[PDB]
Amino acid sequence: DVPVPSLLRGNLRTYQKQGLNWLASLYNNHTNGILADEMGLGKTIQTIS
Amino acid sequence: LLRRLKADVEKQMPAKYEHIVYCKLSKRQRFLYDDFMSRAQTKATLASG
Ligand SMILES: Nc1ncnc2c1ncn2[C@@H]1O[C@H](COP(=O)(O)OP(=O)(O)O)[C@@H](O)[C@H]1O
Ligand code: BEF
Repeated sequence: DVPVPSLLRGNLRTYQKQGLNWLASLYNNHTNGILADEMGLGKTIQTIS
Repeated sequence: LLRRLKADVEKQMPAKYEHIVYCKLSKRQRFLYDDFMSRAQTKATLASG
């Protein structure tokens, strides 16, 4: 996980940053999967990121 | 798959209690309930249909 934050302006927590970490293996490897995270943990912030 | 729960982000999340409140059925609801039970038995309850 080596994200370039620019235009991230909002702030994200550690486990959501790990959400982008595990999301980096999807598009880079051309793999598609289901992301199911506990409700209230901000999956939408991960998608926007 | 990707799955995380609140246990990792826990200890900053407040408590969650599930209460059970019992409310006795009213008078006209007791009459109407038994009435629909008997009238349902006139239809054979339609349990196995
Ligand atoms: N970095 C953050 N700081 C504070 N609150 C956040 C952060 N990220 C997400 N949230 C909160 O988490 C909620 C996420 O809701 P949403 O992603 O729409 O549905 P769900 O998280 O249930 O899948 C938002 O209402 C937001 O207020
Ligand atoms: F999972 Be959250 F409630 F959109």
